[PDB]
Amino acid sequence: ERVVTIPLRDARAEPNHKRADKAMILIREHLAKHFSVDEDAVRLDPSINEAAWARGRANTPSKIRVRAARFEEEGEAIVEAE
Amino acid sequence: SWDVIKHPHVTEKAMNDMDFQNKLQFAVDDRASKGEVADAVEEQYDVTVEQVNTQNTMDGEKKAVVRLSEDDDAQEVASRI
Amino acid sequence: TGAGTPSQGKKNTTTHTKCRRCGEKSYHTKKKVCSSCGFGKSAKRRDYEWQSKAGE
Amino acid sequence: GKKSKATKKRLAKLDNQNSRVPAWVMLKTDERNHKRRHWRRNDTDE
Amino acid sequence: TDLSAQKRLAADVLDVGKNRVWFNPERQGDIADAITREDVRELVDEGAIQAKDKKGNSRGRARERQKKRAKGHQKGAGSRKGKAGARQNSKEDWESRIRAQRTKLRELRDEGTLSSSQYRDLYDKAGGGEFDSVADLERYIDA
RNA sequence: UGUCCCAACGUUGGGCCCGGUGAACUGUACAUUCCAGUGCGGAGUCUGGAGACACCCAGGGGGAAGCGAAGACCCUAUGGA
RNA sequence: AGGGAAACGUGAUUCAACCUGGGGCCCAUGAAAAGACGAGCAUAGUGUCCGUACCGAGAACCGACACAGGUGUCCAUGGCGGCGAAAGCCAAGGCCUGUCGGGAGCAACCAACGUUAGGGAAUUCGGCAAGUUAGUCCCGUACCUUCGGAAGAAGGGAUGCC
RNA sequence: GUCGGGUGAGAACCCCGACGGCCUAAUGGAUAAGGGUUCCUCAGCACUGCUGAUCAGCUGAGGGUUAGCCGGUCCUAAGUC
RNA sequence: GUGGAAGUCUGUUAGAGUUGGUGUCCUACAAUACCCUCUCGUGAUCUAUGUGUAGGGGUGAAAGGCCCAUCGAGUCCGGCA
RNA sequence: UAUGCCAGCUGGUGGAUUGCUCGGCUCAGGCGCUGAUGAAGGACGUGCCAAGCUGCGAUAAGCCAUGGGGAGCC
Ligand SMILES: [Cl-]
Ligand SMILES: [Cl-]
Ligand SMILES: [Mg+2]
Ligand SMILES: [Mg+2]
Ligand SMILES: [Mg+2]
Ligand SMILES: [Mg+2]
Ligand SMILES: [Mg+2]
Ligand SMILES: [Mg+2]
Ligand SMILES: [Mg+2]
Ligand SMILES: [Mg+2]
Ligand SMILES: [Mg+2]
Ligand SMILES: [Mg+2]
Ligand SMILES: [Mg+2]
Ligand SMILES: [Mg+2]
Ligand SMILES: [Mg+2]
Ligand SMILES: [Mg+2]
Ligand SMILES: [Mg+2]
Ligand SMILES: [Mg+2]
Ligand SMILES: [Mg+2]
Ligand SMILES: [Mg+2]
Ligand SMILES: [Mg+2]
Ligand SMILES: [Mg+2]
Ligand code: NA
Ligand code: NA
Ligand code: NA
Ligand code: NA
Ligand code: NA
Ligand code: NA
Ligand code: NA
Ligand code: NA
Ligand code: NA
Ligand code: NA
Ligand code: NA
Ligand code: NA
Repeated sequence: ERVVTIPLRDARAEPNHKRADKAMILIREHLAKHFSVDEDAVRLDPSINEAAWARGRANTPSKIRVRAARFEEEGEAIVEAE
Repeated sequence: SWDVIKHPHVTEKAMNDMDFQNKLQFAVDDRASKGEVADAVEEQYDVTVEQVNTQNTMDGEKKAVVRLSEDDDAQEVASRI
Repeated sequence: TGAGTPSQGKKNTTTHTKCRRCGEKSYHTKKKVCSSCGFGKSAKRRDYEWQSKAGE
Repeated sequence: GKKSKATKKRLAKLDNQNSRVPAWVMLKTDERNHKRRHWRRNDTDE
Repeated sequence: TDLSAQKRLAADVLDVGKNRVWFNPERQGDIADAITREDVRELVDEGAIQAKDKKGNSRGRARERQKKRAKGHQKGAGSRKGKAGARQNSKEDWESRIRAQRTKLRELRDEGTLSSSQYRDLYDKAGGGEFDSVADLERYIDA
């Protein structure tokens, strides 16, 4: 477990009316890499989702502090807002 | 010559009408009037018909919802057949 | 307005219907005349020699 | 639309003709309903 | 599990739009088994099925504005959109004014202040549009 | 006032790569062509030269007198309306 | 009676429906018939036959299709807004089925489109396309005219909030 | 649309919740014509569905439309026989 | 001042129409479509349903327009090989 | 020696070919009217389960009589 700051600057590469979706993907890929786990194994608590969609699908925040934990028999990460 | 009553119409809905409203349901000849249905039914089961409602069905037959008097019991009249 | 597809939309009028006398969907309910058997127009049945080849 | 008693009878019949060849008939004949009619793809008479 | 049928029944039993019906996420299995309207009412009594609240637009900001304007503010040239006759119907205004003037004269006559001849004279002039308002009429009356 | 001088940057949907679905047009044959010539006088195929290792991706359409339509123009028919 | 978990209100304004009047117009004169009323009351009996599901449309209709086309009526009184049945935003109600997705800062090229210094129609058959102007109030308004008009001519000023 | 979750052999699109949106004379409510069982339930996925599907207007089987006082029915219109 | 006339004005009210873009499309969403622009919108107005006129005949504020994707003479079958 | 050319082999696709004929085509002999005593035609029904065809008609793949036929049939 640990607290990490995820940069969402790369969501700007995606069309603006769809940032939220892309942001949510970036968050999954980030945790997957930094916690050495498969993207399939990263579970995002709705809190994170609501944070990214707070201002609608087009106005995603540039960053997001996320608390994630790693464990189990297949390897995984459970993450939430902070 | 055609007969008025064809056979009892027995389905889940017909049961509820029988158990909860003292009504009997029949498939009758589509040329039959409510009055003819009321009479035919009384003479065949020895009961008192209080009301008859009809419907020309999408099966090509006529359906009659016959309510019996509180003196008669649909559940019993139907159990003997 | 296009005489094709766009003009096909107002066609919800019933004219030709199942005929009482011959069974064909040709009884014009507006004219009360069957275009197939002649019911409503003729006691005799509608029929013409041109409905088949001349020598047959 | 407003259907009459006779029209209702005819449509009832068309619905009935729209059933499948019973399974038992396949066994009895050692082996299709060519009169299958969909309400959308087909058109009835009248 | 598929609870769409139950959604339709619940909406009708609760007498609410289907979109406002809420099904407890932890009881999908139980609601799934709900087959009858009675089964639904039962789950309703268990709070497993509820109806969300319908919102109503707040009229708070509306009321503040309504007050300013009733006090005579927020109606300058820059706030008007319709033509003058659109903001106040001139015929309707004349009916208001002429009726007020006729009622006035009517009271002064019964009251005794005016003889049926002075009244007549003033009434005719009012209908001829000689007075801008009751006050204006009263003023003219005092010579 | 980007119509123009004279074009630039950006936005959204495509385009490009991947999973799934999945047609049509068109096809005498052969066919890597280019420059000239010749020929029914407007040739990828004949003749002489030149060039040319094969396959594949994207592109804008120069050529196949490209595809599409038994020329509406014109004349002819002891044709039609 | 019923309905509501509960309270189970009182007044007001503007008032669709509905009711009832007055005026004006016609080289235009705005159905008919069945029926009802006229013509009381009690009690009782009778009231048969046909229709009734569902869709009613960017998937239930017509258009060969689950077709961006076509297709009548009523709800025209939901809130803010404002002249408004207008825009924009939002309820109730409906929907995420105008039904293929995943990836690349996502190049060229194309469709819609924003902004472009200085110049300002030089472009072009032609200002095509785009742009400018704009609501409301006050002032003011030419030629011409069939005296109605031209006219919102033109032009000038104002506009928020507290 | 997204994140969780439900069911299932199988889930981007079947269902639940949350978050985020779309429609305001309509993408809402009631209906005429026209359609004709497309309605509801259960069981299914060879067919249909612009991908997939456990879903369905699809496939199979059952079920469903109740009237003295809503329409028809009766009257007469242009006009028809 | 009152009054409120008009084949009157403005108006994407509803509704009707269809000028430019010679845009998008042009094996289309569509055998006449989409978008923006634009005209009419109390009247010689628009519209549903019913109803009449039939092929050398209708109908036509006249374009040889229209009479079911068919018109300088509809469509079907026959004359007909 | 990839992409690939020509011919063949094994398997497929396709349904030609050959063989077969419950159907046609034509000729010939015989025969020949039905209907208000409601025909012909059509509709809708009718089966234990029955969608199509055939049959039949609320007595509904049938009822009765006589003759034939025969140990099977529905
Ligand atoms: Cl009055
Ligand atoms: Cl009705
Ligand atoms: Mg009834
Ligand atoms: Mg035509
Ligand atoms: Mg069925
Ligand atoms: Mg006035
Ligand atoms: Mg050479
Ligand atoms: Mg030629
Ligand atoms: Mg010529
Ligand atoms: Mg000639
Ligand atoms: Mg209903
Ligand atoms: Mg669709
Ligand atoms: Mg500039
Ligand atoms: Mg110039
Ligand atoms: Mg020039
Ligand atoms: Mg222009
Ligand atoms: Mg359904
Ligand atoms: Mg199911
Ligand atoms: Mg006008
Ligand atoms: Mg206008
Ligand atoms: Mg008409
Ligand atoms: Mg001409
Ligand atoms: Na039956
Ligand atoms: Na149909
Ligand atoms: Na530009
Ligand atoms: Na080329
Ligand atoms: Na309002
Ligand atoms: Na889908
Ligand atoms: Na005057
Ligand atoms: Na246009
Ligand atoms: Na002709
Ligand atoms: Na011929
Ligand atoms: Na004979
Ligand atoms: Na059968």
